[PDB]
Amino acid sequence: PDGVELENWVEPGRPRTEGERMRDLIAEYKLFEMRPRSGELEPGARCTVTIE
Amino acid sequence: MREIVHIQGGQCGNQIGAKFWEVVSDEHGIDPTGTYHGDSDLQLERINVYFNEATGGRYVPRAILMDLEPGTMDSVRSGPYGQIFRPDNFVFGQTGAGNNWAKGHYTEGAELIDSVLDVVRKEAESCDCLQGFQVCHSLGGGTGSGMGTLLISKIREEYPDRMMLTFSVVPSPKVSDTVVEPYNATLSVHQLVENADECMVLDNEALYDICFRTLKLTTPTFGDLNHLISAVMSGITCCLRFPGQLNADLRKLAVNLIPFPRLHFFMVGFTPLTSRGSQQYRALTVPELTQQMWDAKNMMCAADPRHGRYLTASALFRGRMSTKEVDEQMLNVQNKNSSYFVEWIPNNVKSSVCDIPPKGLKMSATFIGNSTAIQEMFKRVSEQFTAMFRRKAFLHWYTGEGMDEMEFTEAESNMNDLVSEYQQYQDASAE
Amino acid sequence: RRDAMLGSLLGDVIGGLTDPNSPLAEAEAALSHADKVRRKKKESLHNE
Amino acid sequence: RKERDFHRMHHKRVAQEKNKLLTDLRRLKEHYAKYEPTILELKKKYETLM
Amino acid sequence: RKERDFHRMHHKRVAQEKNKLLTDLRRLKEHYAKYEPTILELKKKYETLM
Amino acid sequence: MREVISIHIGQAGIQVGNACWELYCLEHGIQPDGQMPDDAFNTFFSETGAGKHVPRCIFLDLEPTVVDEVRTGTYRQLFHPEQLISGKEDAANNFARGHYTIGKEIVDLALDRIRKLADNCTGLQGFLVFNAVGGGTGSGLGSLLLERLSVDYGKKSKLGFTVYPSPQVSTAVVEPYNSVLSTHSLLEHTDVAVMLDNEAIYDICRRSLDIERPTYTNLNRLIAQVISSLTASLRFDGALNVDITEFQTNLVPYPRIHFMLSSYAPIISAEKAYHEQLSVAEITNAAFEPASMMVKCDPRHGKYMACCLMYRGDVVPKDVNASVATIKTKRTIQFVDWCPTGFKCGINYQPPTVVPGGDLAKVQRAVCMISNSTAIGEIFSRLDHKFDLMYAKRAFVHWYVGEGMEEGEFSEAREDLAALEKDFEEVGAE
Amino acid sequence: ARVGRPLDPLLAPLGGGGTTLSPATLGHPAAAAAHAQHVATLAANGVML
Ligand SMILES: Nc1nc2c(ncn2[C@@H]2O[C@H](COP(=O)(O)OP(=O)(O)OP(=O)(O)O)[C@@H](O)[C@H]2O)c(=O)[nH]1
Ligand SMILES: Nc1nc2c(ncn2[C@@H]2O[C@H](COP(=O)(O)OP(=O)(O)O)[C@@H](O)[C@H]2O)c(=O)[nH]1
Repeated sequence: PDGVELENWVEPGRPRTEGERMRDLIAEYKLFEMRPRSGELEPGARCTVTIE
Repeated sequence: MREIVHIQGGQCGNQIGAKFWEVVSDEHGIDPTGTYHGDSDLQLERINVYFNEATGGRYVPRAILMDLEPGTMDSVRSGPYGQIFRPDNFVFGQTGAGNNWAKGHYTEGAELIDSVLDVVRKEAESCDCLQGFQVCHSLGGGTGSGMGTLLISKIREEYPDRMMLTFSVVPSPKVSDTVVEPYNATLSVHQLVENADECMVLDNEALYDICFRTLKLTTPTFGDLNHLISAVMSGITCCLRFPGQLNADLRKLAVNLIPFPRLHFFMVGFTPLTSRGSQQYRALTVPELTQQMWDAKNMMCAADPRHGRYLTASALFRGRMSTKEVDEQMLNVQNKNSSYFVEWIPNNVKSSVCDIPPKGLKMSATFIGNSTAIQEMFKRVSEQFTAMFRRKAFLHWYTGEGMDEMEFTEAESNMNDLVSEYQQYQDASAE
Repeated sequence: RRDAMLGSLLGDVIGGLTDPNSPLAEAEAALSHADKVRRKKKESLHNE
Repeated sequence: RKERDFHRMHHKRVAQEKNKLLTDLRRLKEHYAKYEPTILELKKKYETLM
Repeated sequence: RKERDFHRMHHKRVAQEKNKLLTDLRRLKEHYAKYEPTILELKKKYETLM
Repeated sequence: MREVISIHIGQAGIQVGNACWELYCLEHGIQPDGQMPDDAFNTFFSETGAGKHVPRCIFLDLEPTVVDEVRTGTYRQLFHPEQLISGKEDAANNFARGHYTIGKEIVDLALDRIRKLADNCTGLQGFLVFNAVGGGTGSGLGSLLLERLSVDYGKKSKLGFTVYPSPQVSTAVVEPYNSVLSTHSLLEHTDVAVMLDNEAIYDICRRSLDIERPTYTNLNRLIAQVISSLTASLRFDGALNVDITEFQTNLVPYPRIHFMLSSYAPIISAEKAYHEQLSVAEITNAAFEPASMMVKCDPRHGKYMACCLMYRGDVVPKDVNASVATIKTKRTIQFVDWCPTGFKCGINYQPPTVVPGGDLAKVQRAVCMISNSTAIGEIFSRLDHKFDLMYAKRAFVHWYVGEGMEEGEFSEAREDLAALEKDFEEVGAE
Repeated sequence: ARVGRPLDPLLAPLGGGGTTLSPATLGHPAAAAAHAQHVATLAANGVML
């Protein structure tokens, strides 16, 4: 998601392509997740991003 | 030869259907015993649309009366036209639903729905050609709205291509009869959007306003409202039953009316509705009838057309008239009120003319308007449902009927989505 | 000829009933995915 | 906002048409799964008669 | 702008899914049409073998 | 020996056929029962051994009411019962419904009866297809039948007397849609297509018949008079006999450009009759008046390409030549540079018969002008915007898709009417 | 007699027309195939016209 509000809009359908279905199961079961997402930093700051 | 199967559901639906059958039989010259007494060939020419011939000359209406409590059917049978209906078409339970849509859709409707569909299939298979089914009932009630949505879903599953016409009495804006009206309305609208191909919104307070301001009646009982609704329900299909200069069946009306599938809710009004005092003072002309037609007060639905935008509008006229006259009148209306009309549809008029006007009236006309104004009615029902669902008041009676709480969110989401398409096609710009 | 065409049609029908790659298989995959999506949206909307 | 509304309504009515196609597919599947057991029974009778 | 880009992409995706579903529905109609002659053929073979 | 097979499709087609057959029966003296108290009827009727003359017509419709009106009306013993073909479910203003799902069996039975009718004709001048562009039955079933006739009968000249939607006034909502679709269909099948607009005929009735109260019966009566004037040379002899085959060769410059304005003169009530001379010159000028057409299309925007005049009654060739020479010397009338002659005069000695109960007066002279002009592209230009305005949101597209139509069909139809616009532009241009 | 134009520059892509009485040869097979394939590509890509 790109910060967009979904309101009774169907999820992406059956991809029928293996790469896209891998991406979609990743999305469904939260396999890869980065916590901070967007950030902003002053010069020399430290963000401490986490990817799990 | 294109048959229609009528179903009357709930107390309000059963009363409206009984009034409708009284009106139709009187129009076709049928006495309450079923024998023809009209002395007119055209009346019997297409009598098969609503009636079947019995062993003798008796004509049995193709009506199915449905209820959970026997009192409404006892009153209907004791009424003036209660003996025309076949007794096997009276499908009633023993315990009524206490204004519980969950009771009328899950617990008590499940047992009776088998008999209901059995009677429906028996009535439909006898028909040579089936235009479809018309179900008359009221939103905001347990038994009626509940099994009405259930039966509409079942008949949609059985006959996907056949026409579905629904006449739902939406709960009134200002004065509400039962507390659980917004729950029932929200649950029923969810089913009607998905299943009913063509659906009508009617409001009791709009009925009172029109009968008090136009008809100028003093003591309007529910019988008068049922009479007006019956007149509209006859005029919607008089083209099927009588020869017309420019005929239009239910499917033609649906095609010319529904721009997008989910926006199939329509409002009606009937012309000429004249007070007894000013009947002599009025003039029966197409410009008069159209001016009354396009008035907000003539609309049988609470929402006023001025707030919204007319997506489409069909007008089924009845009587000996000029198709030139009618087309000029409605084109002039569109040009004059082009602000209220959607721009990306060059013509918002579906005009049909029938050669047989109703009895007593030299000319008449029914109006079916698909306008974005009904957005405000859906919004008001949402403003009630959301407020009372925020505290889950009387949610628990429905929770007891084996239906999930998530279904209320489902219905609200679908209803407000429909609100969204109404608003956006109201404010949609060409190109 | 009748035996050959009967066998061909019987094989086609039985394969459609039970094949890993059959039009019924794609139909059920699509409809099951649609049902799962609807259930997930509705439960998620209720939770939200 | 105008562009967003345009692309919105396009996406929504395409999705509605997809859902209708899904419903029609369900109806056809039921209508012919009604037929299939007769084929199965006739196959069984065929085998027994051989 | 984010909403319009989002809805453009999903409109395209659902249109592609609709086309795929249309092709699948055509194939399914073909297979369903293949069903009904099989009953008659099996009945004729049943009678002849009997 | 000069038989012409009549087909009437949809409500408008059947309702104009009612007037057409009333007019032909009155013209040849054929009573409603079927028989009349030489061989001038053979073009429209086939006589049986009993003396009863049955029309060589076919009433095709998917709606039963219109055909049942004929089966019940005064003309129940005249028409052949199987010739009246009735459907079960109406096309519901859906071209896909009338062309893909409902219309198949109906058109098959229609061609069965059409073959039976054509076997009974020694010669066959052609077909007269009367349908309603702007409705599923007329559009879809009419298009399917026209394709079917073009494929099987082949070189028989088919005259399609189509009614297109008026510019501003209309009665249907998907009327631009199905009109574009049926024009897409009939651009390649009909040999000569006659354009009609309800608004224009309404204006004619309002202004010249002084009918403030126009209706479909009057419109259909006027159309029937136009067609009877068109066919008068097949049934009645006269100087400058013009044939059905001669129409297209004298009227169609290029294969696609075969749509035709039709104009009758005079259109005057019995009251206003015998207040004017109604000479040949005056009636010809009235016919060439921009206002007098049965289509809402001003010639002054375009240029005339061909004009075939059919005169009926006491008309002399010097008078027709003098009137047409004055028309040519008139500055308002403008022809294309590449057609110096552009005039096909034909006369007949049979004055137009008047239907009792009608408004048209008994005039000893009549002119039917059928003209190919580049102006007519304007009406197609109107529909080409009416179509794409809705097609931007693709409203009502789901209805057409449901009965086996694809978005490609709509796109191709729009492309085709754009191509027709370009054809009219290039025929107009030098 | 069947007549075709062998010297017409514009009719050369078709090959003189004529009758081409075989069903696969009827009309404009190449043009129809190209147009249908292009429409199919647009529909499969979801590029609405
Ligand atoms: N001139 C003229 N036009 C008519 C008349 N009756 C109907 N029309 C036109 O015919 C159009 C539609 O014709 P049809 O397709 O035959 O209508 P239908 O018989 O109900 O068939 P569908 O609408 O396709 O279901 C309408 O838009 C009218 O404008 C008539 O009597 N005279
Ligand atoms: N027009 C009309 N409306 C009615 C009548 N009886 C009840 N209603 C309305 O219908 C609404 C719903 O009631 P209903 O569904 O019939 O109750 P239920 O049968 O127990 O489900 C109520 O708000 C009433 O105002 C009647 O006879 N005529």
